[PDB]
Amino acid sequence: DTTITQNQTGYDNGYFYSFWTDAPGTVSMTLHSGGSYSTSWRNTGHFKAGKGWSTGGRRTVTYNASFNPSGDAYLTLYGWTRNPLVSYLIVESWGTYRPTGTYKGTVTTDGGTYDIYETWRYNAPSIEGTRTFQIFWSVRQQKRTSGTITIGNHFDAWARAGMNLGSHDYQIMATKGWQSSGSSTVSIS
Repeated sequence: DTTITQNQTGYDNGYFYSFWTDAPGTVSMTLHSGGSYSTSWRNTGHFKAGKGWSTGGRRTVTYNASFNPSGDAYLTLYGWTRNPLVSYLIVESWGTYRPTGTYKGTVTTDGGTYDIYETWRYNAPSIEGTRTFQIFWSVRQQKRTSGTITIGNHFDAWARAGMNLGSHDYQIMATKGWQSSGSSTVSIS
């Protein structure tokens, strides 16, 4: 299999993929069969890696993962929209840090209940450069590492809470990490 360490996007085995880190060489992504990839990180900075789609939408995504963070990492359906500029995360599992923000309610979907949060980033990196923008979160109340994500149920719950999305940019089933070490294997279907 091919192992990626350069920041890049592309297509692999039928799927869009994206890999990014601010600490090159401390994290890799190995591209596997079909909708699968693995990651390995050691004393890293920030990274995001995943397979998915170059343009997001209201997909119903089934995934299966092995997820082994030593510290802070998320297993998350992650994406962006433009105009409004929004990053969003449906967080299925996490490591030592459970992400939270301004509490906006809950959504029950796919056998779980998720807390909804909004955060803001100011003068921060984005798909469009240095910007100020919202992050929308659905964070599962208990961790899970496989199942189905009915993305539209999250989008609709966010909209009911006044959290509005724009035109879709990329959308990936991601491993995202901040410091420390770990590994994952994530398979979408």
